[PDB]
Order: sequence, then C-alpha cells, then structure tokens
Amino acid sequence: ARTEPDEQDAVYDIMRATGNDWAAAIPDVCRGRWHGIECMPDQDNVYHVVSLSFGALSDDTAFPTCDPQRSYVSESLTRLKHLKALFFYRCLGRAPQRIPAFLGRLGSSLQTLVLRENGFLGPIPDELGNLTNLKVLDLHKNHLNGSIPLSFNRFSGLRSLDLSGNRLTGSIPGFVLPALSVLDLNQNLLTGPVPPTLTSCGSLIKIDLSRNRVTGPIPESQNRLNQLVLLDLSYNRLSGPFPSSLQGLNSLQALMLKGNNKFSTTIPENAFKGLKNLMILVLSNTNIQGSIPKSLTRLNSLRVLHLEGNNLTGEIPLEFRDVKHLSELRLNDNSLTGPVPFERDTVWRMRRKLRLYNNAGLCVNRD
Amino acid sequence: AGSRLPDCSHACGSCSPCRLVMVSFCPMAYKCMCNNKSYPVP
Amino acid sequence: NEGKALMAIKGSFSNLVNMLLDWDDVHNSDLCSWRGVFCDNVSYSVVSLNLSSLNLGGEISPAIGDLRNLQSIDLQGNKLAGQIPDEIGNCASLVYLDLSENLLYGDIPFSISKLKQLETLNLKNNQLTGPVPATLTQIPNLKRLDLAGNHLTGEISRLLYWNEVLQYLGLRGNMLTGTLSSDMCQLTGLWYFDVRGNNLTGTIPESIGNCTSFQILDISYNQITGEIPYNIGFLQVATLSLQGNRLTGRIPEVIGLMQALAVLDLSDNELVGPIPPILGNLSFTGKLYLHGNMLTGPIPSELGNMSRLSYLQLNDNKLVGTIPPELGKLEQLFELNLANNRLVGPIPSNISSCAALNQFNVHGNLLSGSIPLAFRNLGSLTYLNLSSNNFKGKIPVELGHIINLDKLDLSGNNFSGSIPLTLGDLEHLLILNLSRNHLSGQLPAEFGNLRSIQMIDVSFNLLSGVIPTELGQLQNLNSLILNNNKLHGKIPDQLTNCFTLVNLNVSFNNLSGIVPPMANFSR
Repeated sequence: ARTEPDEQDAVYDIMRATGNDWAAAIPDVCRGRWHGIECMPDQDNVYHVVSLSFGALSDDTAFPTCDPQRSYVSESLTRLKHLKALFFYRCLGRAPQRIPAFLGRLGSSLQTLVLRENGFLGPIPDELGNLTNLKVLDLHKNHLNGSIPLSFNRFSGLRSLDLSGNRLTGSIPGFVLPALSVLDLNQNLLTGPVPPTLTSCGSLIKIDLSRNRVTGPIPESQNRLNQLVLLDLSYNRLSGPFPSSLQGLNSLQALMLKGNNKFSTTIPENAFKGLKNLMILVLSNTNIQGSIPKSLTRLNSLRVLHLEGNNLTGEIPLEFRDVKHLSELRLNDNSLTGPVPFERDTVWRMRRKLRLYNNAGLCVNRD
Repeated sequence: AGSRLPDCSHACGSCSPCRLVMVSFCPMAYKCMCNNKSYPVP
Repeated sequence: NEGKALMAIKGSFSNLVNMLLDWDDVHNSDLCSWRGVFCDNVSYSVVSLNLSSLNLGGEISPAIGDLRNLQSIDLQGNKLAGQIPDEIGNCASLVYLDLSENLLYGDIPFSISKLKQLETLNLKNNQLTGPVPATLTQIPNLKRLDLAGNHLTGEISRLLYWNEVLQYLGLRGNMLTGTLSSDMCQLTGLWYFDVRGNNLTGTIPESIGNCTSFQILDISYNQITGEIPYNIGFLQVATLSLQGNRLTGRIPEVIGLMQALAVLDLSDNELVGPIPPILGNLSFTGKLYLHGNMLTGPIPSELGNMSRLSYLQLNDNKLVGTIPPELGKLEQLFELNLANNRLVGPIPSNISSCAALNQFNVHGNLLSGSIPLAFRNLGSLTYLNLSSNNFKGKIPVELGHIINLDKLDLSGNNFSGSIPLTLGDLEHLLILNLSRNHLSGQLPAEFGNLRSIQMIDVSFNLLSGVIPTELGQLQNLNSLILNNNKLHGKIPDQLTNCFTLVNLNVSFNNLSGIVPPMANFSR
C-alpha cells in the first residue's frame, strides 16, 4: 500500500510552494499523513491523493500554514489526477496572485474547490468552467474583478456557489443549474436585472444577492422555488412592484429587501397570505407606500417584522392587537396616523423592540 | 468501510516526537502532541 | 464619549456596590483602567469588555452599541435578564460574543446577522426562546455556535448545514423538533455536532457516512427511531453518542470497523439481537455502553480483546450464558456492570486479573458458585454488588483486606457460615448489606471499627447471640437493620451514643428487657 510516485512528487512540490518543506522528508505521504491530506487506494493497492487543504480554519484543527512572504499555488497540482477537493483558507503568499488557469486541468475529478480569503487578484480564470464535476465552488472574500465567466453554465451538478465579498461586475449569471442549492454573490458590483432563468434553479434554498447594484423587479416566476428558505436582496436598486403571488414559496423563512431605496410600491393584501413558515420580513427603508396590510397579522411563524423608514400611511391595523409571537416590530419613521392597538401584554414583553417613534399622526395612550 | 486510530508520526510538521494524546472537554477526541504543543490528527 | 456609553452600561446592572468602583466618573477618568475594560494601545478605544462572573444582575444596556470598536464582549455569569438588545449589532468589528450563564430571554436578535466579523457566538445556558434563525447563515466566518441550554423551538433548517467554516455546533438541551437532514453532511469543517436532549424525530440519515470530519457526534436523548444505518461505519468520530432514543434493530457489524472510536454509547434504545463479536476489534475503544436495550445472546468472549476498555456497561439487557474469563485481559477496566441479565455460571477467577477494577456490579442475575478467593487481588474495588443472585459458600475472609471498599452488597444470595471478622477492618465502607442470606454465628463486635459506616443491614439471616456493645461507637450509622435473625439479650444501652442513628429494626429476634432509654426517634 504505497503512494503513486508521480503524485508523491507533486505533493512535495505543492508543499514547498506553500512553505512546508518538512513534507519532503516524509517517506510515504499517504501513509505518513498530516491533517490536510486524504488519500484512497485503487484496486491495485496504490494510494492516490484525493483531498488537499491549507490554512488554519480557526486553529483547533489547523491545516499547514503558508509562508506569508513567498508562497504560491503550485502548477504541480495538475499532476493529481484524482484530487477531489482542494482548500485554501487565509493562505497569503509572495504577492497577491491571480487564481491560476491550470486549476481547470483537474476537470475529471475535482468535486470541491474552496479558495477563501487569499487576496486573489484579477478576473476569474475562464478555464475553471472546465471543472464540470464541481459541487462546491467558493472563492469568497478575495479581490476578484471582472465578470462571472459564462462557462460557469457547464457546472451541471454544482451544489453551492459562493462568490461573495469581491469586486465582481457584470450581470448575475444566467445559468440553469438544476441541483444548485446555495447561491451567494452578495457584496459585489453586479448589475442588470435578476435574470428570470434564476427561477429555473428549483433546488435553490438560499439566494444572497444583497449589497450589489442589481436593478429591475423580482421575477414574478419567483413562486417556483419551493425549497427556498432565505432570500436577501438588500441594498440593491430594485424597483417594484411586489410579485402578485408569493404563495408557492412555502419554505421561505426570511425575505430581506432592506435598502432598495427606490422600490416604491404598496404591500397588497394578497402578497403575504398563507406563508406558513415565514419568520423574518425586512421591508425597511425601501420607499414602501400605502397602508400596512392585515394579512401580515395572520402569518403564524412571523417573529421579525421591519417596515420602518417608508411612506406607510393610514392607521395601524387593529389586528396588530392580537399578535403574540413577534419579537421585533419596526413601524418607526413613517406617517402612520391613528391610535395604537397594542395590548398591554405585547407592550410589556416587547419593550424597546416594538418601535413606533417618528410618526407624527400617531395617537399614543399608554406606552 | 471503517475507521482507524490516527497516526501522528508525521502530523506535527517539523516537530519530531509527534505522538497521539487524548482530550476531554464528558466526550472524547484525539490530538497530536510534540514538546507540549498541540496539533490536529490527520 | 465612550465613557458615557459605559456609564449607561453600568446604569442597568442591578445588584452592584463595590463591584465597579473603578467606574468612577467623579475621578477615575482614564476609563482604560476600569475593571474589565481593555483598550488597544494605538486608538485607545474600547475594544474588549470582560465582566465574567461578577453577578451584576441587571440588563445589557443598549449603549453597548455605542462602543463600535468592541472586538470582544464577555458578560458571562452575571445573572442578566431582559432581552439581547438590537444595538449589539452595531459593534461591526466584533469577533467574540459570550453572553452565556445568564437569565436572558426572548429571541436571538435579527441584528446579530450584521456582525460579519463574528467567530464565537456563545449564548449557552440562558432562557432564550424562538427559532434558531436563518440569519446566522449570513455570518460568513462564524466558527463556534453554542446555543445549548435554552428553550429554542422550531426545526433545524437544512440551510444551517451549508457552511464550510463552522467548527462547533452546540444545540444541546433546547426543545427543537423536526428531523436530522441529509444536508447535515455539508458541514465539512465541523468537528463537534451536538443536538443532545431535544425533541428530534425521524431516522438517522443514511448519508451520515459523508460527515467524516466529525470528531464528536451526539444525538442522544431525543426520539429518533429506525435502525443504525450501515453508513454509520464511515464516520471518523471518536465519540458516537446515540444513547436514549428509540433506535431499533441490531447493532450494525460495521461498527466493528470503527477503530477510531474512543467512546461508543448505544445505551437505552430498543436494540435487539446479539452483541456482535466483531466489537472486540475495538482494540482502542475506552468506553462501551450497551446497557438498557433488549440485547440477547451471550457476552462475547471477544470483548476480552478490547485492550483499552475502561468502562463496560452491559447491564439491563437479556444476556445469557457465562461471564467470560476473557475479561481478565482488560487491564484498564475501571467499571464492569452486568446487572439485570440472565447470566448463569460462576464468576471466573481470572477476573482478579483486573487489578484496577473499581466497580463490579452483577446484581440481578442467575450467577452461581462461590466468590472466587482470588478476589483478594482486587485492591482497587470501591463498589461490589453481587446482590440478587444464587451465590453459595462462606464470605471470603480476604474480602476484609480490600482496603477502599465503601459499598458492599451481597444481599439476596445463599451465603452461609459466619460473618468474617475482617469486614470490621473496612474503615471506608459506607454501606454493608448482607441481608436475605443464611449467615449464622454471631454479629461481630468488630463492626465497632466501621468508622465511616452509614448503613448496616444483616436482616433475614440466622445470626445468633447478643447485639455487641461496640456498635455504640459507630458515629455515622443511621440504619441498623437487624430484623429476622435469632438475636437474644437486651438491646445494649450504648446505642444511645448513636447520634445519627435514625432507623433501627430488630423485630423478630428473641430480644428481651425494656428498650433502653437511648431513644433517638427523630424518624
């Protein structure tokens, strides 16, 4: 049970490129392992390297550190014909490098690729589209610029895409990945409308696009994601109106539109009817108009309701007298006008988490 | 497929007497140790 | 200005007098010297607030959000009530938040999701109610999530499990319902998964074999049904706690291949079938807990091949056959508990090879034969329970030289002969129960040297003679149960000198006289 010699020298190369030369002195790498390499045998009792990770992901169970001054991603990774995962976490090198194109040459086997907080520069190499068995791609928190390569549409079986915390421009990708579950692109510079192709990614359980420059409305088709648990479109430039039906989205626990300062519409009463599981609604500072509708009273699971900083008018529905479950309710900084229906139990429990200030009309009685 | 006891023989980088020692936080997990410093098991 | 915030923070601590006398704005003006306030030497701004265990009792002031540079907050052990304020989400640079061991309630605030630098969220042991919210999946670099010991409801959203960075997931002792999701295998950098003591149902996912980074897996004390899937065999966990559910079927023989196991707990389920002998391939396992199921068949002699086993509990099952002499091999066995099975045959003598054994419990079997005398070699024994069997013969005299015995229970057997005087040498013995035997001869006066003893029960034997004066010396004895022998004579009056004696029983002997006026009938 010994390691394929060529893979062995690739491993040596990679470890020297990273600053960890004590590996070269190790006689058989897949037998003398360190946390940060995993091997598997083939049917002729040869060990092949299957996982390679670096960095201290909080140091309890740390991976080989990198020389901050002189380390780099080694081209010798291309010799690991069986590498199924590769992981780099806060591994900082000689200069800030670009992501290398030669990573694409592991397309037969690479199933997970995580390059997280390494100060990577420049555009995402086109040839990573050649990793067509990838289920997990994460390049979160680097300094990447440019566009999301179009070739990402060849990730037919991708499970999770994290490109957040970069300077990515251009549009949301217009792919259709049937099995994609997490899409995280928040804190970038992405522009354009939300391509309606996005609602053909039915496996989606999380869409985090917040803090970009995406424009246009929410796709009306959005009803289609039955599995979506969280949706965050905060701090973009969306325009209204609210999609007529939301009722298909019966896993949605969180919807946050906060910061779309020109969203500008009403909350119709049939928008949120029957959202059993909905627990968090953040429509704050988005130029909402009209009256606060009453269906928002009968949302069984709703705990957090933020509607502050809008042009909401009218009186506070009397139904808001009988809502026992909310832990936060923000109607402050509007122009609501009437008396206040909140019952004593509610005011006492909520305390400062029920906020009603800066509403000039409001007729206050006791709280 | 199974499991095996972690072998620490080369798990402390370039610290040599790298040997396995167990930890209680009671449930139990393994670590590698060399000259009083801790490292994670392969 | 940060000092104004710190003064509001102090203004909502309830019970405080000389506690933060440092926080004296009259004249203790450099607040970077105040108790528990730490500044960084460049900005001289408040970066770390530690007030652990001062028991200040009030609330967390919203002014906590007026210290923006705070990187760490530790308010643990202060019996703080109220809610976690929203303004806590204004400490944008916060890395570490420990509000554990308090009386905080209400929900986990939404604004906690604004803390993008947060690594440790420690809210264990409070009274928080509500969901484990999805907003904590927008804390990109969160590593330790301790929420154990609150009253969290709702299910565990599978979104939680899509996280490469999370290390510690502690949800113990909440009231979480729902199942365990297959997506659990996406926590790829996690070593600690703990949902013990909730109200989780469903089965163990058959994809659990994909969680190969787990060092600890605890799903104990829920209501999980189904069988233990074959792919449990792929985990690289050291500690596998499944005890206390409704798991059915047999123990999967693939568990025999999990040599990395340090602690395997399958206890209190509805497991049936035999103890797989392949379990002896756990040459490195230090703990094996199979008690409280319906396991049948014999004790596998292969259990002798687990060289490092220290705690073996097979009690309260349906086990048959012999106690393997092979357990003589387990050189580290500290505790052996075989109570309440259907074991027959005699204790093997080779069991005296377990030189470090502390507890030997075989109560409630069909064991037989005599106490093998090689037992003298068990100088570590603290606790010996052979009660409720069919043991014969004389109580070995050598039993008296087992120095640190404090619980000795031979009750409910057929021990004959006479009490060995050497029992009076057990100066650490707390309980001596020899009841329901055929012991004869006299009540040894050397029980007068049982200085620690708290309870002596020799009822239901053939003990003849008088009650020795010497038990009047026993100062910690609270139960002298001597009924149903053939004692005779007057009750000695020195049983007045038994202060703590609170329960006496001498009925059904042939005693005579008046009960001495050493009557301490406090109960």
